[PDB]
Amino acid sequence: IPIQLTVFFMIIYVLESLTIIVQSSLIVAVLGREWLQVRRLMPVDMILISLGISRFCLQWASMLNNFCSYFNLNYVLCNLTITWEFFNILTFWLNSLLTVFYCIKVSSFTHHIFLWLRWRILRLFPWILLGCLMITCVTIIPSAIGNYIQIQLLENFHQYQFQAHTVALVIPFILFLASTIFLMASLTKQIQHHSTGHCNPSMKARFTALRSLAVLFIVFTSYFLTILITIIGTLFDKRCWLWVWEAFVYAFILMHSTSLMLSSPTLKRIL
Amino acid sequence: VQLVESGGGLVQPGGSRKLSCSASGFAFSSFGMHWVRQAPEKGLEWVAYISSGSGTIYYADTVKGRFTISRDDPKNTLFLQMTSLRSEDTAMYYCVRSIYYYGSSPFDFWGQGTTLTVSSSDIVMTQATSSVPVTPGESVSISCRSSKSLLHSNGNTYLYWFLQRPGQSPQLLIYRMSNLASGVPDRFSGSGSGTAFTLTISRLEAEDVGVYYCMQHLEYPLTFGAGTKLEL
Amino acid sequence: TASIAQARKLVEQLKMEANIDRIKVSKAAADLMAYCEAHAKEDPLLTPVPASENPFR
Amino acid sequence: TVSAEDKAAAERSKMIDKNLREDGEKAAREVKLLLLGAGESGKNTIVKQMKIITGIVETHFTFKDLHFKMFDVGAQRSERKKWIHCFEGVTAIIFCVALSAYDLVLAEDEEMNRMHESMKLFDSICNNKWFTDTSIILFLNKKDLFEEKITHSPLTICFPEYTGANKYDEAASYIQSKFEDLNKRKDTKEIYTHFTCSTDTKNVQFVFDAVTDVIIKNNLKDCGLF
Amino acid sequence: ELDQLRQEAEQLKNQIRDARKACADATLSQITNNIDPVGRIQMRTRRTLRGHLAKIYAMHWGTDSRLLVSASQDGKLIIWDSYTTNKVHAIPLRSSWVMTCAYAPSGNYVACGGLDNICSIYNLKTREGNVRVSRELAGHTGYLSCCRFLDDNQIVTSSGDTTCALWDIETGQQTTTFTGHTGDVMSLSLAPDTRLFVSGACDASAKLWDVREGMCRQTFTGHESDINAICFFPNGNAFATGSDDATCRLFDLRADQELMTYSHDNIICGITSVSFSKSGRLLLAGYDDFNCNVWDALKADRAGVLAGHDNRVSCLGVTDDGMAVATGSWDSFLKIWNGSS
Ligand SMILES: OCc1ccccc1O[C@@H]1O[C@H](CO)[C@@H](O)[C@H](O)[C@H]1O
Repeated sequence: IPIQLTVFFMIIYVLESLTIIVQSSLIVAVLGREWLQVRRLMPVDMILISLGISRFCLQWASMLNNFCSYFNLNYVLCNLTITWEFFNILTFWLNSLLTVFYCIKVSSFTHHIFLWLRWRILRLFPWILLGCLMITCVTIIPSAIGNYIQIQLLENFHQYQFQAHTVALVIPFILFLASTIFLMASLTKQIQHHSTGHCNPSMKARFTALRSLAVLFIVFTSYFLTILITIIGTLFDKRCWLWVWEAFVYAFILMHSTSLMLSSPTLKRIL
Repeated sequence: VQLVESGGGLVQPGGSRKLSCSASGFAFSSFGMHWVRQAPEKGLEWVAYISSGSGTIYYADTVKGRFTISRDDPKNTLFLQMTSLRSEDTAMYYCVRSIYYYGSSPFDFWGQGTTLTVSSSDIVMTQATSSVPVTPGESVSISCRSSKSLLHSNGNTYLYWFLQRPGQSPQLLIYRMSNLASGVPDRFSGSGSGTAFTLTISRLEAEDVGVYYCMQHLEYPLTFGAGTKLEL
Repeated sequence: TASIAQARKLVEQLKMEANIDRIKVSKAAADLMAYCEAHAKEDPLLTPVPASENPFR
Repeated sequence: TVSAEDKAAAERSKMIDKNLREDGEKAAREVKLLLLGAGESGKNTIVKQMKIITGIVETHFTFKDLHFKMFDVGAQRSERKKWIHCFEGVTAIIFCVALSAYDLVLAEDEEMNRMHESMKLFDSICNNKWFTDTSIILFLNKKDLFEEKITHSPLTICFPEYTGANKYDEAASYIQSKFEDLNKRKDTKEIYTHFTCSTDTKNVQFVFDAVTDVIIKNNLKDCGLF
Repeated sequence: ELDQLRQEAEQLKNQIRDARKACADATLSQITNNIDPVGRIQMRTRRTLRGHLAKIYAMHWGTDSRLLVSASQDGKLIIWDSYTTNKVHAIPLRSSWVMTCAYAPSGNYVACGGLDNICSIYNLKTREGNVRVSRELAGHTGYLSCCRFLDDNQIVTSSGDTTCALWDIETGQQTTTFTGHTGDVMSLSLAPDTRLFVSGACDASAKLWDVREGMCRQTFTGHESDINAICFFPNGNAFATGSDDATCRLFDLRADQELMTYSHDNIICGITSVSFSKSGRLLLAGYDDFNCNVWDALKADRAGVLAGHDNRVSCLGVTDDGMAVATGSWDSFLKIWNGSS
C-alpha cells in the first residue's frame, strides 16, 4: 500500500530484470561463439544456450507485461500474456531436459539397451531440443485459443483456461522432479555405499553435485509454486501487490539463472 | 581384380531378369558401381550407377523406371533387376568400378559382361572419324567432339577414353582427358581444350587394334561416343 | 676403455667439423637477403595474391 | 556448381565422416589407463593377471561391459616429458610400486634407494602439468614379499623418520601415507591405493571401481554440477 | 688418456668457437637495418578442416600443394583435399600413438610414426581402392619424432634414440645410421637438393648431416632448451630452430654460428613447429599460447599473429607454391590460412 514500498520493490525488480537480461545475453554470446567455432557442443551447453535465450525473452516479455499492467498504458504489444506463457513453458521444458540430461550422463548404468538409448540421446540431442520446442508450441496452442476466446468475449471457458495453463506448467515439472529425485537418490546411494574405499575428492565432488541439485530443485519448485499461486490468483491475493509478487518470482528466477551460470562448464573454462 | 558377371541369355520381351556382377579382389564398398551397355553391333551407352553406400542412384532416361540397380556389400555383389525388356535392351552388359576422389581413376576396371538377347539435355559425343586404316609404328590421332565445353570451373576437363580391342571388355586409357591410366603404355596420350579433343598414339602396336570410345563425366547422363575403329 | 673410445670418437668429430671452409657472416647474410628479395614477388604469403587467382576463396 | 564426381567425392567424404564419428564414439566409450612405474616393480605381473589370461604395449581387456586400454611405456627410455603430453586425457594412471623394494638398491647407482626412486617418479608424475586432474590407481605390489621381509629388515634404511613397531600393517600404512603425501593438488586428484593380491582376482575389480568413480566424477564435471 | 682426450676435445671446441667469432664480422641485424619492413601481415582462416576427434600431432603438405595429410591420436591418418575440404582418405593406424606424418613427393605413399618405434609406409595408389600398409620399418628403439620421404624409396626418420636413420623402403633395412646427438631428436628437415638434412634434438643442438656419407657434417648450438622444431630455408643453405625456450634461431650452413634469434618478452611458452615461406622472408612458428606467430626472418620483427586455435598449435606447414598455411592444433582442427589483398 505505501508508495515507498512500491517504488522499492519496483527498483529491485528492474535491477533483477536487467541482471537476468545481461546474464542471458552473455550466455548467448559466449555459447554461440563457441558453437560457431567448434561446430559441436556438449548437451549441457546446448541446453544452457536454449534456456538462456528463453530466459532473456521471458524476462523482456515479463517487463513489458508488468509495466503495461501497472501503468494501465494500453498498447498493441504491451499485453503479451500468451508470449510469456509460451516462454514459461519453454523454460520449464528446457529445465526438465537439463535435469534428464544430468540423469543420463551422471548415471553409471551398464545396461545394453539403456546405454543404447543413452548414446541416442547424446547423438540426437539437438533433435530433442527441437522436440521440446514443438511440444511447447503444441501445449501452448490451447492457451492461445483460450486467450482468443476470452478476448472475443471481451464459466466453463475460465475453468478450461485454468486447466490448460496448469497442465501446461505441471507436465514438465513432473519429469523435472522425478529426474532430480532419482539423481539425488543415486548420488546419496553412492555416498552411503562407500566403505573402506573412501575417496575424499570424489565424495567432495558428489556432495557438491548434490548441493547444486538441491539448490536447483528448491529454486525451481519455489518458482513453480509461485506461478501456480498466480494462476490461482483469482482465489488468492489480489494482484494489487504487483511489484512485491513479481520481485519474489523473478528473484527465484535470478537464483535459478545464477545457479546455471555456476553450472556451465564452457563459461568457467573460458573464464 | 575380377569383375565377373552372371545372369542373362535369351529372354522373352516384356519379362524380367537379374544381372549379377560378382566382384572380387578389391574393396567393393569404397567403389561406385556403373552398369554400361553396348548394342551388339554398335557403341556403348551408360545405363545405371550407384555410389558408395547406395546414397545416390542414377539412371539413363531410356531405362529409367524399368531398371533397378542395387548392391550387396556384405556379399560383394552388384545387382541389376530389369523389368519389361523392350527390343533395344538386347546388349552386352558391363559392370564398371569407379572410385571418386581427388586424383582418382573413375572407370578403371571393366567386367566381361552378360549378353542379353530379347525376341523381336544430354551431352552428345560425335566421332566423325569412324573407321581409320592404321599401319604399325605410325602416329595416329583420334578426334572426339562435345556438344558443350567440359572444362568445369574447378579446372578439370572430363573425358575418359576407352579402348575395346576385339573379343573382350574395354579398358581405360586416359582419365580426365590428360592423365595416363595405370598399367597402360606411355605412347597413349590425350590433349585438347574446349569442345574438340584428341587422343594421340605415337606408335601403333599389334594390340592397339580395335575400337576407341570417348565418354564425358560432367553431367551425369553419361554419353559415350560413336567409337573410332583402328584396323590394319 | 669405453670412455676412451667415446672420447676419441668425439675428438674425431670436432676434428672433422673444425676443417670446414667458413665465409664471413656478412656475405652469407647478403646471400640470404638476396634470396629473400629475389623470390619476394613470387611468394603469395608475403605479398597477397589477387582474390581471383586465390584457390582458397 | 559442383561436378558430378566432385559431388561423388563430397559423398565419399560424408561417408568417411560417418565412419570417423562412429569410430570416435566407440573410442570414447573405452577407458584409457596409462600404466607406468619403476622397472621390475610388479608391472609385468600386474598386466599379466589383469589381462585375465619395443614401444608402447597396448593391452585390451573387458570387465563388466567396460572396455579398458592399458598403455605400458616402460620400453621407452627417452625423456618422458617429450611424450607424456600424449597421454593428457587418460582416465587414470595405474602406478605400480614394489612394496618389497624398500631395501634393495638400484643396480645402476648404489647411492639411490629403489623405493626412493619410485617416490621421485610418483612425485614427477602426480604433479606433472599434464595430470592436474587425472586420478591415479596406485598398486603396492609384492605384498607377500614384504610380509616376510619386514621381520628381518626395518624401514629405517628406506625411511629414517619412522616410529617403530615393525609389522606389516603399520609399515604398509606408513608407505601408503608417504606416497599420497606427494600429491600436492589434493581435492582434485585421487590416489586409489590397493595392496595387490597376486593369488586373487580382485586386482582388476579395484581398477574397475576406481575407473567407475573417475567416470562419475568426469560426468559430473561435464554437466557442470561439480 | 681420458683426461687428455677431453682436454683436446675442449681445445678443438675452443678453436671452432674462435673461428665462428672471427667469421661473425657483422650479424644479419645490421645488414638489414634499412630493409623495408614486412608490414602488418593479417591472415584469414580460408578453410577449417574438421573431422579429427583427438589432438592433431603432425601434418604434411602434398607436393601438389592441394592434398594434405594429418595425424592425430584417434588413430587415423586423414588425407584432405584442402581446396574443397573433402576428406580423400582415412587410414586407420595400427597404433593410435602418432606424432609424425609425411607425404611422399610423388604422392604415392604416406609415412606415419609414433611411440611404437615403427615407421609405417602406407601405399595410397593401389589396384584395390584401400590404403594398405606397404611397409613397417623397424629398428628404432625410441619414439619416432619426424619422417621425411626422399625419392619414394628412401626415408629419413629421427627417433628418440638420439639417432636418425635412412631407410630403403623396398628392403626395409637401415642404410645409414646418423648418430652423435646427446639427446633425443625431436624434428627433422630436408634440404631442397635432398643432399643433406638437419635435425635438432633435446640437447639444445641441431646437426647437419650428409644423407649418403652418413656422418655429421656440422653441429650448431646456441639454444637453451630442447629443439622441438626444425625447418630448412628454401635456399637450402640455412635452417631455423624452435625450442621450448620462446626463441626461434636461424643458423646458416656456411657460417655455423647463428644469424638471428626471434623472441619477445610476451611469449614464454615453447615453439612446437616451424615452417618457412617460399620467399624465405616469413618464418611461421606455432607456440603453446594456442596460436602461431609469423616472424620476419630478415628483421626479426613479429610480422603477425594467427590466433585461431583453442589449444597448442602442434603442426605448421606451407604449400610448395606459397598459397596456403596449414596449422593443425590439439583442438582436433586444421586451419588453412591465407592472405587477403
Ligand atoms: O497472467 C496470466 C498468467 C497465467 C499463468 C502464468 C502466468 C501468467 O502471467 C504471468 O504472471 C507472472 C507472475 O505474476 C508475471 O510476471 C508475468 O508478467 C505474467 O505474464
